[PDB]
Amino acid sequence: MRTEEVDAERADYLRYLSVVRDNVRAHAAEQRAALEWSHPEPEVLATIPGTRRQWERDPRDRDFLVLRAGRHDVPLDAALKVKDTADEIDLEPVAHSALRGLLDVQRTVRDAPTGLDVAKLARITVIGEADEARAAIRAWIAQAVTWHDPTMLGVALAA
Amino acid sequence: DLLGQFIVSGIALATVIAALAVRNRSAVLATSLAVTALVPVAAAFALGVPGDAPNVLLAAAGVAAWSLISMAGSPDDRGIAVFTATAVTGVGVLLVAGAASLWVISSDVIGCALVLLGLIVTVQAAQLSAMWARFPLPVIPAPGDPTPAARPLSVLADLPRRVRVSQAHQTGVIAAGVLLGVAGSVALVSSANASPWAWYIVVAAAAGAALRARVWDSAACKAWLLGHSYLLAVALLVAFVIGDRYQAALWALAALAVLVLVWIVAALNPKIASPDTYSLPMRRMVGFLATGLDASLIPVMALLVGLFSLV
Amino acid sequence: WIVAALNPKIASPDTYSLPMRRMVGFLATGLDASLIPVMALLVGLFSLV
Amino acid sequence: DRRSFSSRTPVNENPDGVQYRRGFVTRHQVSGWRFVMRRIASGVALHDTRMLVDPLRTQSRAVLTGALILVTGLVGCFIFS
Amino acid sequence: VTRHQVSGWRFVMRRIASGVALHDTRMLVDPLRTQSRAVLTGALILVTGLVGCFIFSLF
Amino acid sequence: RIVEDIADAAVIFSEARRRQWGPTHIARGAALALIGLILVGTGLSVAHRVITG
Amino acid sequence: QYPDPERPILRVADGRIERWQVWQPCVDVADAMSAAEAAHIARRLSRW
Repeated sequence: MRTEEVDAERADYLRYLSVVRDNVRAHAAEQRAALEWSHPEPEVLATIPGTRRQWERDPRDRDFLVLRAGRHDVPLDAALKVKDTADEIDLEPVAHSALRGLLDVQRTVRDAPTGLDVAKLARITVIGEADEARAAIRAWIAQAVTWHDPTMLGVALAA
Repeated sequence: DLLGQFIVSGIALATVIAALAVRNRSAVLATSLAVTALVPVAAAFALGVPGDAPNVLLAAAGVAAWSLISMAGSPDDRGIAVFTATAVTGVGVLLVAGAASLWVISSDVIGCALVLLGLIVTVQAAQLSAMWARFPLPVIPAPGDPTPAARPLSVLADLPRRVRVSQAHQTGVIAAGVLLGVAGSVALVSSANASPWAWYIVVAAAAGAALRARVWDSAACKAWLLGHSYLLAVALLVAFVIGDRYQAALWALAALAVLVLVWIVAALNPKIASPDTYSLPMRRMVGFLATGLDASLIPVMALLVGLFSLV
Repeated sequence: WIVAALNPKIASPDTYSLPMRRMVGFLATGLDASLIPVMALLVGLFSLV
Repeated sequence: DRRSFSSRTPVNENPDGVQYRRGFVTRHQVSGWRFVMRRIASGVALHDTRMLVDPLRTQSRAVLTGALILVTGLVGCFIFS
Repeated sequence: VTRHQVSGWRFVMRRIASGVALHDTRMLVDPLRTQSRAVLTGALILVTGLVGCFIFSLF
Repeated sequence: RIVEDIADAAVIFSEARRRQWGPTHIARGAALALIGLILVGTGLSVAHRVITG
Repeated sequence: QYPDPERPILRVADGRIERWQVWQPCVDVADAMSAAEAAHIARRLSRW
């Protein structure tokens, strides 16, 4: 019942933790893959109007009327819930430290294609310099028109 | 005359400053100059000490200082094992040379000191590296409530550099380990027809090295380990010939021949260098044997040096 | 005292190892422990028995 | 059975809930530090950290045993005189 | 008087001491106790070598 | 990638090493041992004559 | 009055699109287009 056994148990739990980290990283890979697929960078879209993927967005699909604007931290829509059932019992220090240090850096994907959805905004008002604005505007407005049927959404201008 | 020392002093100071000056532009010539810069510095700080050892002491201190101050001020790599090994061997030889210079020494206690230092540094090689890499030390909390902060993302973005630096430091440390583990074991048996405990000691240290090489995994480390017996053999050979004996030299060649024979029969035969094809009990026995060797080393070393005889 | 006065990181026991400030415990246990038998020597009690 | 009381610790929600400043390494902390530094130091020599069999500590404790038997024989022949 | 009754007493009259010198009653680890047995054992090493040398003249 | 468990953070960022011992460094070891042996035997007799008879 | 997540306020920094909340950059590297690029986009797409 001396240190040897508790150290054995520590090592076991840390191994289990490594496995879980690998699994959640696989999930993050799936998520970033999808989000890169559906909102490519604002240069590849020059090549898209040709191939069979131009009007590939439909009103039944999870990505509909969503307009990319950049890259930042998307919070990893998956759950990551632990089943803690203690009334402030004291847990081993060198394991709880590892789990806590895990549940904060592997919970948010690193820079990923963001989404400026417009299906539930009804008004957008930018603020700042002239052409810096018209940039992001032209950017997502082209990204919008390119993916959705010209028979499904309309655009208007005054300048 | 003295001019032989003024020349060394001038060249070494010039190289010091020039290697300190091109760090910013080249970063590759800088490290070559840094490596060659510690051959003249030790000459100036040893021959500069007039005498015959009361002079190697300052040379060792100089190489240790130069290595240390150049390794820190460096990028990720190319401060390769060369610098750390010079540093460690200089520190060890300085520690031993101080005792040799300020006191009297049996010229056998020297071999004991060197083999001990080598065994010590080799056995505690990894931890020492992980120290020198400056890892993010653990944050073990009390059972109270000092709930600590999570590590910032900066130090976690800097980690792959520290990992490579750790690998390099550990290879270098093992290098200096074997280098001293032979630098004494040759000053031991070769002197003039010494005691058989020296024979068992040198063979025990060689077998301890060649048995440690089953631990590590970096290939360069394993090579350094396995090569200790070989380098020892050749050093004994030349110390014999220069020792003007010409009898056991052919015996050193016989030994070296057995070494290369086992090397060869292991080379073209991928069924003996395969740990899987062996048995579990034999693995266990090899482990117990490797433990027994270095266990027995220190007591028989004390016997041989003769401190059971003072009492 | 001086180097610990104008340098507020040597006189704060938080910035050391865990096992280094450990041994300092051992050191501070041995020193006072040896102190009674050493007195017996100096006083020369062992020269009476 | 003997009805043991597993160590517990709630909150404070008052004035004496952030006043202690007492630095004293408990036995658990020194054990944890030993273990962490022997799982890192076995991650840059073995290149796997499942920690099933550690030979590094084996080597170090072997040299330590050599030292201890050395001192034992030293005094056990010091009593010889 | 059982031992539990005395095993208790010396514990409370140590939890008090840690109270007034260490200013925390968690009693996780107490150097004062070490302070006690350290100076204490240096008395024993005396008394035994005292006996071991008295018996040394008994050859 | 970003890893925080220093154990994995070392057993992952050291794989740019091709460090596998394997049955291919054994070859160079044997070969250079052999070469050193031949040269040192020859130079041994060399010095044996340049210093004796 | 704590702008609704709908009809929100957006400020354009050098490479940020900093939302208005009480500054919560909400984008750390923004996606910016040029005029001629959009021109060539329209040109290509008018074909099908």
